[PDB]
Amino acid sequence: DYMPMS
Amino acid sequence: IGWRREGIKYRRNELFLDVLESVNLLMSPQGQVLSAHVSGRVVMKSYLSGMPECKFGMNDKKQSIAIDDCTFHQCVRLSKFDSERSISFIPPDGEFELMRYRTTKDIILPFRVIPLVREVGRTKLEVKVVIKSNFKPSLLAQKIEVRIPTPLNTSGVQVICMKGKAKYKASENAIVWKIKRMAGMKESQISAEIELLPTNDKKKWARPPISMNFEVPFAPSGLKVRYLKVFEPKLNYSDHDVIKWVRYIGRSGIYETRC
Repeated sequence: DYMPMS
Repeated sequence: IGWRREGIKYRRNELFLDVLESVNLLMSPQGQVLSAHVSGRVVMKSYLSGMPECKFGMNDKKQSIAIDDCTFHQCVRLSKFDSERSISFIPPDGEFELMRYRTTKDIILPFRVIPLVREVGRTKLEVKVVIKSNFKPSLLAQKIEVRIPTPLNTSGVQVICMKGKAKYKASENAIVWKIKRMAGMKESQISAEIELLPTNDKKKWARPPISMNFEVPFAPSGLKVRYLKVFEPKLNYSDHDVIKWVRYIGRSGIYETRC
């Protein structure tokens, strides 16, 4: 799943 | 530049990184790993205004994994990685493949298979097969299939499995066990009785391996994306303005545990 980039 | 046009305009400046890994494994009956490798591609879906130079960084040798050899899209300054470990490039618009790569060292094997086989005389087989998910438990493996090959003189197969569902596909002489989802650090098992026909005695059987297929939301190589910096120096947007997304899709390739 697409998680945002932190 | 031949692969990107000059006047691109997006109100919403977004990018999507897909790490796509096929993990591959052959295991002896005693649990020693006979061969193992990862093929991976990294694919970028980018909607960025103008002509931005991007620097892409991961954990090339928190953690640090060791990439063996790889090849890039033409758009990458080969020499910018040839002395700094910084992959740099102006991307094409839309979807494209940034790099393929291979990995053998320090792999993560999402599942361990523990076959157990017992010969109830010339007529029966008693068989148990345990799979263990060996990744973080907040994560769901999905599309799990455990293919257990059967002999040719098979005359029926009863099975029990508390999780999942299991057919005996006799056309293919195997037992397919299918599990929709499993979390990390869990054990599930299947039991089977395999009624047998008499067979030509000398013509005897060699247990072919148990193969698996599965999809897991992480890179089995251990690769983790660390930054996708976007600089565009003619335009009044910057890095904080880009909306960024990563996802990991590790699929099974050849994943055979030997009986």
